[PDB]
Amino acid sequence: GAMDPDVRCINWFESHGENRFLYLKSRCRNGETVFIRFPHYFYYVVTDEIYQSLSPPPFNARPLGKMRTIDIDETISYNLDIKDRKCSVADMWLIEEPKKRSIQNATMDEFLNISWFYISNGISPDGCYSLDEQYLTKINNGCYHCDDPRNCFAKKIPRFDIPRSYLFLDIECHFDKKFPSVFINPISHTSYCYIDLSGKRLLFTLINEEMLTEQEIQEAVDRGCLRIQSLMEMDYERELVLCSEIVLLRIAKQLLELTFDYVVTFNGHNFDLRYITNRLELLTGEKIIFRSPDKKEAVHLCIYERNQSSANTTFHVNNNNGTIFFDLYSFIQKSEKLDSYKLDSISKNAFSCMGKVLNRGVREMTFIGDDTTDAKGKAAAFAKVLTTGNYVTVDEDIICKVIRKDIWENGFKVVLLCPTLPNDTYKLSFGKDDVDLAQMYKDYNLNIALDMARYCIHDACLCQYLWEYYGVETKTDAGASTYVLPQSMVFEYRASTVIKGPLLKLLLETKTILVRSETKQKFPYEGGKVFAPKQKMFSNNVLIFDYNSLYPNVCIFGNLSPETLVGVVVSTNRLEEEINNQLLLQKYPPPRYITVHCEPRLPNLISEIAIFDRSIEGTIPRLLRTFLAERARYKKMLKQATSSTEKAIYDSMQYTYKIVANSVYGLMGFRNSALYSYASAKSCTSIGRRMILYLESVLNGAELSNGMLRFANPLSNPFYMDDRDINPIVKTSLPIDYRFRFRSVYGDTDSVFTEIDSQDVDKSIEIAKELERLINNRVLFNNFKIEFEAVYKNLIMQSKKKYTTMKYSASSNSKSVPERINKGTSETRRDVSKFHKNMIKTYKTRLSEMLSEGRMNSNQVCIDILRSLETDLRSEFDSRSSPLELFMLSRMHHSNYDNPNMYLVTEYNKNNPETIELGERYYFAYICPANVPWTKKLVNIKTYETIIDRSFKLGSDQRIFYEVYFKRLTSEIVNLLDNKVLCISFFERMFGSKPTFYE
Ligand SMILES: [Mn+2]
Ligand SMILES: [Mn+2]
Ligand SMILES: [Mn+2]
Ligand SMILES: [Mn+2]
Repeated sequence: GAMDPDVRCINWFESHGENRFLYLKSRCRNGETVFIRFPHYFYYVVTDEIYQSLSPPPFNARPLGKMRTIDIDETISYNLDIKDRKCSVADMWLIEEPKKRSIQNATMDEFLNISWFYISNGISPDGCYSLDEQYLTKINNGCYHCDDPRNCFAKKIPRFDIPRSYLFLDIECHFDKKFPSVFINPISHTSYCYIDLSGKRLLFTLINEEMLTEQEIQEAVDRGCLRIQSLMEMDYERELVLCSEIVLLRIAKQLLELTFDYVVTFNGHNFDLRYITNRLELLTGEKIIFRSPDKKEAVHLCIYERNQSSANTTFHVNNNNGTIFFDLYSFIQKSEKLDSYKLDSISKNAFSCMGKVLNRGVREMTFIGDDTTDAKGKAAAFAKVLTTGNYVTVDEDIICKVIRKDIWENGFKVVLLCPTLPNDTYKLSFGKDDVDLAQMYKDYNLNIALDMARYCIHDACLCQYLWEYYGVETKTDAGASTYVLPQSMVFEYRASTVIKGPLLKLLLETKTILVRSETKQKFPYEGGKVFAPKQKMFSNNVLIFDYNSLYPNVCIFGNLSPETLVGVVVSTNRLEEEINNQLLLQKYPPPRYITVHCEPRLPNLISEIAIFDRSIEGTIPRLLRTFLAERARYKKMLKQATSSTEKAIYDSMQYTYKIVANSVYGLMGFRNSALYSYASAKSCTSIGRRMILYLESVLNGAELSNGMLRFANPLSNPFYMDDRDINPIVKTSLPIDYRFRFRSVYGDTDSVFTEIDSQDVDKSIEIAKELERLINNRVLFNNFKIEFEAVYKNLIMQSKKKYTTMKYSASSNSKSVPERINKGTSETRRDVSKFHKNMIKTYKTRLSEMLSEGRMNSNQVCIDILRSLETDLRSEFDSRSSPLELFMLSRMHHSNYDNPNMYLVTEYNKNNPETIELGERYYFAYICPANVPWTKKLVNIKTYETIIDRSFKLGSDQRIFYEVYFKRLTSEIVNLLDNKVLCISFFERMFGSKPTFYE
């Protein structure tokens, strides 16, 4: 009977007919769901003078107050004759119109209608409300209409928790050589993971009958599977069902038309759903049909795309029913920087745990994980994935099937089909079930269909595991709140669009409108500035300091905004440059104005100087100031809340404010954007770069002796003269006996790395904490602060992208387990051989000791270690004492997509008693005839790849083709060195080739 008036908004969505509306989907405290319909309007902002003129009057209008409208067009000046920026004030009107309308000079045109709805009616997209039933009339069951949302939604109330419904799905399609085409290839499996409002999980997979033998189908039935002849006969409590492809497809249609809250896939929008839909249209006549919650609009499922050059394309479903069809692949690309976006990689990273060993031998290891073994509930997370996972990865390398599993709420005991090297502990990774599908389909029988079924249900459940892991639900709500957007639009729309809501709110609060009355000239701030460490290998510890949100703070410091730009003053020669500078300093003095040297915009200009008035806070800095404040709030709320549901909400809010803040720098240089300002963007780049150089200049050559830190330069504010004590000799609270010396070793857009002549990590942390304090209190100024993140022992670094170190964090002490940090790399188990590993490990240990002598050029180390390499290499090529075991490499056999490796294994099988079967792990080496001398040409090495089995003995008339292994080894060694010209000389002489340098 009676509707519950207490609702929590969870999505908003539009119909698009000639007769169009806005719809809300909300959830009551009980679990009932209320859809509410609102009439659509198109909003326009006009001046009072325009309002009064309007041909027929607008449907409705609310005044906005007086508002300053400002010309933000950017102009360069060749002298200091800079005209004031055009500014007018007028009473403004927000007008509502049911049909689109062209208004000759309407302002605020960039902002979205949906944003105006929320702002105007005073409605938060994710809020909870006690609806005033007085303003709702019913129209279907469950669906009401609201002509007056302002009054209906007048009583906002605190957040209550709600349950939600999910369908996670994945499908498998047949193929042999080409990528599956809908016209010829059938769907073989469809797997579903349904989460009910109760929390109950339902797993079911439909297998396509038509790809099995009548005898096999009956075997499946005999074994436990349900066979069905139509949609009508489907029992959803059966985990395995056999049916025709047409039935399977009809079942998909029925599920996809249901009003789940979320339908979640990994690349389902471009593949899985597209395929189901087209295949259905082919085999029967049928479409998949979504309907608005009042049944007024129906649409056929049609996947559409959205484009965004900086770059990628994303795919979206057009359902008008309130369901959020959400693709994890698209999302994980937008919101994470990763080397792989394959699902096995993303899962490997997300789901790992530490495994203590209980049994050994046979071909079966056994592990346990729990709170004792890794962290609190890291094993709980792993154990949830194990419910459906069938292959675990041991120690980054060993893929190996599960044989049995015991799962409880906090830990897992798992037994695995692998080799044996049993230490007390090992790392366990998850992800897919790895297979060769192409072969599975070629040989397809019942036991393979069931295998694929288990593989497929897991890829679906990975979507629910990753959805929990990335906190998508709460991020969606936080997004919707902060961006002033429907939940469904939060990760669909691009960054230039999501910033517009909070910008609009700011412009309204500051009674300001920004108008670009001109075509923007073309140029962004592209430059491609990438940063090279002073040396690669570090004997000493390295201290890591991060600026705090540098670019947000730079904009705040300089008050960088299109409308606070007084002007830009350019010069083509030094006379103009000097005259202009001396006039600049007279007419626009600090501290009210800041003047910023930028890279000049034209090639004939020798200087470009942007001048900003700091007296009246600019739009952009204030936007950022809000975002940092809001983030700060939520970080506190995060620590004061204790319910893990609440922790998640506040953690998301906090994240959302980080992201939107960091979007701003980019948006200032993106031409199609509401925050575009070439000068501001360039000035921001430039001020930040200067802050890096200032910090570096002060620390590079700095020493701590007695109680005093002797900064290497005076602590002068780099932009203008300052109240602060520039004295670089500074009292510290460290021990008098301490004597240390600092070197600026690397620095980038926001981070600075400082070598200290010391290996004692406990002291290094003591000192770095003091450095932090003095940098923040004496070196820096205004809103510029650094954190001391960590100490880096045994840094070996090529760039910020490729580096390896042990990391003692700021919490850390001398004797807690570091964090091994590897980045960018490609090797381990048979990618590289034991000869190589042993040689790299020695040449590192010899080289780190060489840097602790202090006696070196770049060259005296470089000459010394390359003499050593020749001597060891020529020695092994002569003596040949090293076993073949040291030169063996491994590889998995599999079918094509690789091509010469099938020829390698085929011919081995075709010529030898043993067979290397199609998922076996086989060994090989680079072997050549003994009568080949030191070779500096090269061929396709693939000819000297030689399968080494148990009965292989090295010919009396063969040798290990040492050159292959040597060339690879000295490549890795010269990339540790610093003298480049000496290394290239060596490598052309020894190998007749020019080396790689990871740049
Ligand atoms: Mn898939
Ligand atoms: Mn799959
Ligand atoms: Mn930090
Ligand atoms: Mn066989």
